[PDB]
Amino acid sequence: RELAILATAENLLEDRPLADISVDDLAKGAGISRPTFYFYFPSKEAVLLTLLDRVVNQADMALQTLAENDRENMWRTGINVFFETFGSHKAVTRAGQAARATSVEVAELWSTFMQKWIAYTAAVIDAERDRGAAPRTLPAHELATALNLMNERTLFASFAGEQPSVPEARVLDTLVHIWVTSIYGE
Amino acid sequence: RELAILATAENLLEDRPLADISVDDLAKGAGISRPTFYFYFPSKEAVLLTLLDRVVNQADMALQTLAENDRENMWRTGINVFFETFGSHKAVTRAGQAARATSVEVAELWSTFMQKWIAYTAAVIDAERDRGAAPRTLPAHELATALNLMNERTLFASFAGEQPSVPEARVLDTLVHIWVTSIYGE
Ligand SMILES: [N-]=[N+]=Nc1ccc(C(=O)NCCC(F)(F)F)cc1
Ligand SMILES: [N-]=[N+]=Nc1ccc(C(=O)NCCC(F)(F)F)cc1
Repeated sequence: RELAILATAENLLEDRPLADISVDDLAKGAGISRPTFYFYFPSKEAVLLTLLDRVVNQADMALQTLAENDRENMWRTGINVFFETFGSHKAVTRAGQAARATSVEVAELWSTFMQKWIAYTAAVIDAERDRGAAPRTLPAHELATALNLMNERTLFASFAGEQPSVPEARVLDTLVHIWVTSIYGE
Repeated sequence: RELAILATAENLLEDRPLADISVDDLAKGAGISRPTFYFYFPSKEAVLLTLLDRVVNQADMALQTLAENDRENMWRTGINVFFETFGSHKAVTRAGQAARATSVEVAELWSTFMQKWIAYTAAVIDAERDRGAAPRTLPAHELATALNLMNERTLFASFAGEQPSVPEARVLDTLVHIWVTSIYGE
């Protein structure tokens, strides 16, 4: 019944925003009363927080699976965790990013996982540098930061079909070229 | 007295958000009545729209001034229009970007100037390609799109001191390295 509230919320986020979704909306959808809903979640806001948390941890688990196992393809594979994971959860992604402005727990969750993915990118760049494959150019953590923020903005513009945006079928190739040239280039 | 409302709004946006600023707040600040304010602007929302419009057109005019007059330094100079212009107007920038979610005129204004700056970046890349200085890699307009969205996200993260972000004193160098390597690199 927790799963039913979450699934009902993911569905309703595909045809309208959170503001236009009532607790009763979520209650009916999971086939429970308004008050029974409140036993599982304090708000519709915490329902989005739980969805976002699950999408983010799926991405994070998938990037850990890669880390335990050519260079252009290694970066493609890692960028593709975020493309596939968030691209399969477009409504949660769109509503997650919107809720950063108004929910401190959404902003902190997003902030924590971004710190973690930048720290991972920076360790990979330093490892490529230590073994002589990439040149010592920018500080690794500053380059990591900017490449991760590029992906956030560019992936989410594409998913939401913003103008402007890279077409979704061209965004992976676009990002991989920019990562690989800026990491290996002089 | 129009200038006085705008200046009062820019000032009050430095210590709190638009939501926490009343029409009376703006009225008092410009030394006029609430009703006299409404002769100049229909809302506090349209006051932000006019500020944003002026900041954006300053950036756009400054990038036109460059276009009418080494390669790493040409890109630095262009990226520096956005760093300096928006970095001198941090509160307007922060509140402009927030209002994209809730104002269709803010989103359309931002959308139009981004289309225009991407179209400019793409023409410069194609011009560099035609004269043999840059290789034919990604489609120019797709690379332009992603580099412009990188700058939006990275500049605004830095200005607002988000975690994570590039430190403000390192963000220009960071972006120029990523533009130059991805535009000229193989
Ligand atoms: N291998 N390698 N490691 C990688 C590869 C790609 C990313 C990334 O694409 N981050 C973007 C994060 C998000 F904003 F959520 F999209 C991070 C680490
Ligand atoms: N020469 N050259 N041309 C250029 C150079 C830099 C930009 C840019 O930095 N765009 C970012 C636009 C904003 F998001 F507003 F920051 C655009 C065109």
